Amino acid sequence: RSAIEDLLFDKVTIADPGYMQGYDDCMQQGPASARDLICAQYVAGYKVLP
Amino acid sequence: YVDVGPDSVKSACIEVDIQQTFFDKTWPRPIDVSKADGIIYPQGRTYSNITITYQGLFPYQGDHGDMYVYSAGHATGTTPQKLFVANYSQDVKQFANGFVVRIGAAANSTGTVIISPSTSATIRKIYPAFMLGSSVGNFSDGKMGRFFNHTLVLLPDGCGTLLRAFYCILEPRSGNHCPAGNSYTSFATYHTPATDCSDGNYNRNASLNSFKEYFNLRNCTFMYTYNITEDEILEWFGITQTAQGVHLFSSRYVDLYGGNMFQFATLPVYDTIKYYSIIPHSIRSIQSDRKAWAAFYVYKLQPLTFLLDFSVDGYIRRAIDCGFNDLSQLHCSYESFDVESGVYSVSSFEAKPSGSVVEQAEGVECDFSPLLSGTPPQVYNFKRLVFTNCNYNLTKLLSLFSVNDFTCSQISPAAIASNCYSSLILDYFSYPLSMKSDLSVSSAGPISQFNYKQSFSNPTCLILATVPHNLTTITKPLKYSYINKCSRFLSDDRTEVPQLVNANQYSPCVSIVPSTVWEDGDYYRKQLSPLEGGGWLVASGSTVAMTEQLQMGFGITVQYGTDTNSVCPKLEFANDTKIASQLGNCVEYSLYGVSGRGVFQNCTAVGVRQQRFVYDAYQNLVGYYSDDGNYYCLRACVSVPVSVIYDKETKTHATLFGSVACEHISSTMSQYSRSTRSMLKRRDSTYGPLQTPVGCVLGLVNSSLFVEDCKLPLGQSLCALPDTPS
Amino acid sequence: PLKYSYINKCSRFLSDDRTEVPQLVNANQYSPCVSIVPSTVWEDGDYYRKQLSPLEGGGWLVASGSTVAMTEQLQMGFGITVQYGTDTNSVCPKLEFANDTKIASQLGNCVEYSLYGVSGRGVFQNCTAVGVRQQRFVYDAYQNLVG
Amino acid sequence: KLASELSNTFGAISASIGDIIQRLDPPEQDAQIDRLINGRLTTLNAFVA
Repeated sequence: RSAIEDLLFDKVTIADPGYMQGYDDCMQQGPASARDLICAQYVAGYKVLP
Repeated sequence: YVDVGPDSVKSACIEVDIQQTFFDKTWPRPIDVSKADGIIYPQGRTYSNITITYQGLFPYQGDHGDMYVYSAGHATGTTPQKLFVANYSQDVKQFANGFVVRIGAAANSTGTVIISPSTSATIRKIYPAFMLGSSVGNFSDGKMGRFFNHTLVLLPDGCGTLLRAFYCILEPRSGNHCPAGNSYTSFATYHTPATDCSDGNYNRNASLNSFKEYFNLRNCTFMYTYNITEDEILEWFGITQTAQGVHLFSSRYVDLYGGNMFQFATLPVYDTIKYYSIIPHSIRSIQSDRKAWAAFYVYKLQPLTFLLDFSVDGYIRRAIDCGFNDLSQLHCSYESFDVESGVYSVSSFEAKPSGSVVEQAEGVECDFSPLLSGTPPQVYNFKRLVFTNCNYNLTKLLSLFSVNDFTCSQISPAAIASNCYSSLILDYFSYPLSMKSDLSVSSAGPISQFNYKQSFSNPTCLILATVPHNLTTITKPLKYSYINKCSRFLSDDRTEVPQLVNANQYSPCVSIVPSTVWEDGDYYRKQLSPLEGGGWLVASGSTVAMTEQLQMGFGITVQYGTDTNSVCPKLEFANDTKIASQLGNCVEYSLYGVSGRGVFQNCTAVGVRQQRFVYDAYQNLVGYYSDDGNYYCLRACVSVPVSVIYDKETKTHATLFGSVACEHISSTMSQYSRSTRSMLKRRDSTYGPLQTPVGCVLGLVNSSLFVEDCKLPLGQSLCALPDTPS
Repeated sequence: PLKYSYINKCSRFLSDDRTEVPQLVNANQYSPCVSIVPSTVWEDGDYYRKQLSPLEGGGWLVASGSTVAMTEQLQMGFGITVQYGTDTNSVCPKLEFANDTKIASQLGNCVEYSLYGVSGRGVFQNCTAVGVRQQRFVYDAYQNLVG
Repeated sequence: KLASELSNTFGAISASIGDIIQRLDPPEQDAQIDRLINGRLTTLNAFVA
C-alpha cells in the first residue's frame, strides 16, 4: 500500500480489525487490555461482514 | 353403566411367554416432512394453492419413531398352544402432547414371521391396541403396566373392520396366569382366526372377550364403536388431549391417499392422561397357517412451527420443519420452498456452558431469638432486625408458627428464601387476624395509613401467623391496638394537617400515643414546639380483643448489593470440587449471590482493592478480586457466528463458521445451534475443516481457481463456485 | 351435601423429609391430589398422606381440607365457558327463522350473514369448488373468508 | 448504541432475563419478560431504519 495511504491509516483512531484472529481476540488468549467493540460483537450477536 | 355384556367364562388365562428377543429388529422410519408425513390437518379451515406458516402439534422431521410388531403366538402341528409375545406390556411412557402412528406401511410386501422367522411369510396390515390413563404402578408380582382408576381402552375387535373404545375400571383376575393370580407373567390379548373373523360372521367380540379373560371390567363409563373397511393402503392415526376431551385423528376418512390427518372423533373424557402404553396381542393361528404382519410405528407430537404447502385441492403436500436445520430456518424466514441463491446469516452457537463455581460465604447462623419470647409490638411500635454476615434457613422458622397469610411482592417466595443479600430485614409485630382484611403491602387500611409502610424500591414479603400452644414463652398483649388517626392541628384553629406514615419509618404521632390504647376511640394530643411553628400533635386509636393464641405479622424486605452480600441461606460447598481459577470454556457462576456465566483468568490487579467486583462503563462485570490473593478477570464467553452459502441452481449448500478458526471446530457440537447439521454432512462426513483468510469453513474444497465473478463471494479474495449445470 | 367442603392443601414432601413443593391446580383440570382425597371432607382440617414410589420420583403426597356448614336450601355455583371453533360451530340458540323469508340467496348486495355463528357481511356467488371438503369455510393467507 | 441498550431496562425489574426468571413466579415472570422483549424489538426497528 502506498506510504500516503499508510499515513492516513496511522492517523486514524479506529479500533483494531476483526476477521483474523477475530473470535480469539475476544477470548482470554490475548492481552487483558483489549477494549475493542469487535470483542463485544460476540456478546451482542453482531456480525461484521468483511 | 355401559352394557359391556357378560363377564369372562373363566378366571383362568392362557399362559403368556415373553419372546422379546425374536422381535429385536431394526427398521427405522424417519418422517418425510416434504411429503407431509405425520401432518395433522389444521382445524376447520382450508386453503388454496397458497402456502402459509402454521403452529401446532407435529412430529420432528428426523423422528424414526418407535417400532412394534404384532405376531402369531405359539402353535404346533394343527393346534394353538401358549402365547408368544414381545415385552410390550412393560413399555409405559409418559403421555406427551399426543402421538401419531403409521399403520400398514409395509403392506403388499414380504417379511418374516419373527417368532418363527424360519418361515419368511408375506406381511400384512394389522391394527394396534392401546391404554391411556393418569396413573401407573406395579402388579402384585412387581410387574410393570398396572393402571389405576379408569383407563382408556382402545382396540380393534376381531377384524380391523370394528374399532372399540372404552373408559372403565380394570379388575385383576386371580386365575392361572392372571393379573391377581400367583402364576401371572404378563398380560396379553389374542385373536383366533380359525373361528374369529369368519367370512360369513366376523367375530365382533373376539378381542374384547380375550381381554375380558384377563381383566374384569368395573364401572364402565364410556363405550364407542366404529365401522372400518379393509384396505391395505397406509393409514395414519393420532391422539391428543385438550380441555375439550380426547381427540382422535385419522387419514382414512378424508385423505386416504395424501395421509393428512383429520379429527375423526372426540371423547368426553376430561381426565388428564399422564401415561401411555401399547397393548400386546397375539394371533392363535395354526403353525402351518402363520402369517407375518407389517411393522407398526409410533411418533411423538410437539408444538412446532411449519411452512405448509397447500395444494389447490386443499391437501397439504409439503412441509418445512423450521427448527430442524439452519437451512430450514431460511426457508421458513422467506416463507418459500425456493430461496434465492446467496449467502445468508443464520442463528449463532450458544458457546457450550459448563459446571458452576461459587465464592459465596462466610458467616454464622442468624440468631432469630428476639422472636422467641415476650409480647410482640403494637402496630406503631415495630421491632426490627437487621441481618448481615450470617446464614439462614427460614423453614426452621416456619415450623415455629402456623402461617395464615403469605404474600410476596416483586419476588417469588421461593426465591426470596434462596437468594443471598447485602441485608435481610425483618419487622415483626402483634397483629389480630380480625384486622387481616385491612393489611396488604398495597392496602388502603388505617394500619398502612398511619402505622406502617414499606418501600417498593426493594422486593417485599408479608407473613401473618399465630402461636402454637407449645410456644408459650411468647406472650399476648393485653389488647391488640392501633393508631387510626395521625394529624397535627394548625395553630390557627381552623385547619388540620394529616400525617400518613412514611415508608420504613415510625409515625411522628408515636411520641404521644401510649404503649397500648387504653380504650377504643381514645385520642391524644401534644403541643408542637415553637420550632415547628406551634399547633398540636393529634392521634387516636382503636383496639381488638385478645385471642386464645397470639396472632402476629411480619414484614420482610431485602437489600441488593455486590461485595456487601454477606447474608445468605446456609450453604454447603462440598464436592464442587473447584471454584475460581478453574476452566472450562464457559462456566456458570455465582459470587456472593451475583449470578452470571463466563470464563475466568488469572490476570493482573487493578484497584480499588477489596471491592471485589469490577465494572464496565455499561455496567458489565469486568472482573473479580478474590480470596486466593489473585485478581481474576472475566471474559464472559465468546459466541460463534454462522452463515450459509446457498445455490438453488444446483440445490446445494455449504457453511461458514465466521472467524472462529478450525481449532474450535468439531464434527458435532454441544455448542449448540439447531437440532441437526446432517444436510452438510451429505458431503462433509468425509472431509476435514478448511481454514480460510476470513475463517474456517466446511465443504468448500480448495481448487485454487481464478474466477472474476462467482456471484457467491465471501468477501476479501474468497469466492466459491456452484457445481456445474445439468 | 352433609357439609360444603374443599381441598386447602396439595403438595409433595421431598424424600429427605424437610423440603416441600406445592402442586397448584391446572386450569380446566382436576388437581392431582384428588387421587387421595375422600369424596367429601369428613371433618374440618382432615389430612392424608401417600408415600410415593421411586417410579413416582419419591417423597410423600400431602393433602388437607376444610368445611362449611350446610344450609336449608342448597347453595350452588357454576362456571361457564364457551369455545369458538371454525367448522364445528354447531351450538346455537334456538332459531327464530319462522315467519321470515327464503334464504340465503339474494345476489343481491353484500348482505350481512351468519353461518354457524360466523358473523360477517358479504356477497356470494355460485362459483366452482376449491379444496377441501367438509372444512366448510375457506380462507385466505390474510385470515379472510374466501368461501 | 445497540450494545448500550442491552443493559437498558424497559420497566422490567432487571435488564437480565435470567435474573428476572430466577426471582419470579411464572404468571408474573413473563409480564416482565414481555416488557423487555418489546423494548428490545423497538430499538432494533429504529436501528434498521
